[PDB]
Amino acid sequence: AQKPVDNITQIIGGTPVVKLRNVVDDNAADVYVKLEYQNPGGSVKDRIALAMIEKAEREGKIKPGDTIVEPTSGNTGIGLAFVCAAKGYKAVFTMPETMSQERRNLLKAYGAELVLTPGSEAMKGAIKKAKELKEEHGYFEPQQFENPANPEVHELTTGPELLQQFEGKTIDAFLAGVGTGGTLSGVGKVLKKEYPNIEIVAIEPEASPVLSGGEPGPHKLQGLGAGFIPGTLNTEIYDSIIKVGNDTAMEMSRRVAKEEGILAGISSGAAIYAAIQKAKELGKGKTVVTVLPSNGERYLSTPLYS
Amino acid sequence: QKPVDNITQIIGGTPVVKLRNVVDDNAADVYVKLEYQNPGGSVKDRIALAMIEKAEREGKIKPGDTIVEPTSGNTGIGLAFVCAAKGYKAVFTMPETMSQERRNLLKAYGAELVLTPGSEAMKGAIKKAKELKEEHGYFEPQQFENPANPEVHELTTGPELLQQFEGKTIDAFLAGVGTGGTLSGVGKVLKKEYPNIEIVAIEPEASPVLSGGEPGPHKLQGLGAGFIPGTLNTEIYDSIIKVGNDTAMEMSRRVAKEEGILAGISSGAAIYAAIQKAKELGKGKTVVTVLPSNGERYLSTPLYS
Amino acid sequence: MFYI
Amino acid sequence: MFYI
Repeated sequence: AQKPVDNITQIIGGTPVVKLRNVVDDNAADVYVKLEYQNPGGSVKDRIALAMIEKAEREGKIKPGDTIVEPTSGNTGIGLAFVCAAKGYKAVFTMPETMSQERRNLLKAYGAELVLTPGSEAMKGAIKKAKELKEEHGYFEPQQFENPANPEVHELTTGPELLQQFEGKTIDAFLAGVGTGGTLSGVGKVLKKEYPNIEIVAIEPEASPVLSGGEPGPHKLQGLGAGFIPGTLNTEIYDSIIKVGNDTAMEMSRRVAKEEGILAGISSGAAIYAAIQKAKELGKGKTVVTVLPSNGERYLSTPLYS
Repeated sequence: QKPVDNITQIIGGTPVVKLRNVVDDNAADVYVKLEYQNPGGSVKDRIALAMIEKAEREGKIKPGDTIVEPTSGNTGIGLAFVCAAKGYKAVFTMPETMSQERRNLLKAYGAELVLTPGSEAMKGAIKKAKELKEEHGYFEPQQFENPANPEVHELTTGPELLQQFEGKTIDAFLAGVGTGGTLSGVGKVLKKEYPNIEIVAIEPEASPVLSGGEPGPHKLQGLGAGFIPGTLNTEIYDSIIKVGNDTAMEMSRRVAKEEGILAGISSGAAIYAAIQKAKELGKGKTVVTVLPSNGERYLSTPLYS
Repeated sequence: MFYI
Repeated sequence: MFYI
């Protein structure tokens, strides 16, 4: 049990790793899974929310009481709202009016202000409104898709944690779904430095396989498939790309929940599906690691568990 | 932490956070133990694993057997989570009032649901589980009687707090009473190490059964069973703090906005009572309470609606 | 009714 | 439309 801290953000990081024992064949490599949903805010985005805020503090760009704006309808909104409440910043999020009342109440419960943009404009209108508040009113925009603090925090916390957790062993393959790409790039840089023969595998939805030179599209793998190549993604870090479909990811999340007791989001089901295929390719004696970015409870209102 | 072989090995060792803004510095320090950091999302993770493990070790069940429990709250989630992780079939009885989202959560772990008339509340669910057990040999953990419930807090939760507050004295420990396992197990351990500690039970003002009041409907989910459970040591606590529905809800909202700590309504009750005890104890003292669940599990409730 |  |  960790000794008491004075701020909830001091709990971010240090997430556990669980070996999969049922859904992976015995004739395959070991599959280990890092529970980023054990972060206090509920997802991997806890790390980059705190890092982007504390980097701007360090650089003198913001001070407690300042207002932060970010166009997000996913876990970065929850992570930023959580961190801003904990550190004393005013969080503002732009999002289409379409968003669910549950997610809106969650962000408002942290005291965040919501700027609701036209639902017909979707993410474009939300990004537009954030730019107006940034440019015309001086709101600080973390910009999770360009801010180097995103992949760098994975260089300085997530990656090193995996080194410390797999000391005495070698990691033969790391896989991660790509949303901002900060996870894959930051930990991939650190693991490749320590394990020069590791395979770094990008996971992306088969509906929007942009990284595989493919063509953008709509998917249900929340947290992935931004439709572009983010500045925070190091496109050289990965040696290969595994594409996962919506139904395959949902079926794997349900199996992991029923057979491993690990209830995680659809993107986690995609990561585990890819990690199992890679583990079957490597065979016994090899070690395959992937990341579970979010919990399944956050999606009990989705067809994933309906 | 080094990799573990099963998700149940993550249960326990939950962190503690000091409150900075909802409590003034002219009062005692208030620390909260985040039991929602358990992998299944609540304090019930501990007793679900302990009851399954004890029966397992006793030979009453082996993997493949079915577990039955009358539960509408976090014990069902904890049992479904532990059963899925350890290879047990789970059946839960519940009134028709339970939300579809909670039904989907239990089904996601592979549990089976047996619905009882909603107007009968938990009374009907309890009776259905008894029939299922006594006629089919299903194991019922029985969270309100099973000694493994207060014992796991005796063996883990309590020693964790002694571990975390080493070099210091806990002047008051407070916990909301559902089954009473937390207060009884932790209070026993803390009183042994801190003989002058003040152990305070927390119960709903609208259903103050421990104070000798009449049971009644309340909104402090996880608390107020309407009866005195066998798993509650009714002598462990030195006082009782009753908390109303509005007070608990407003404190939960304040803690989320001002501390960044999003917890359930029973955690708002616990933090409110701990702050009152901290004002009473004054600066220099140490108050510790427990937050049993996360606020994200109650987004469809008026707590954050 | 209780939720425990 | 994405959710990141």
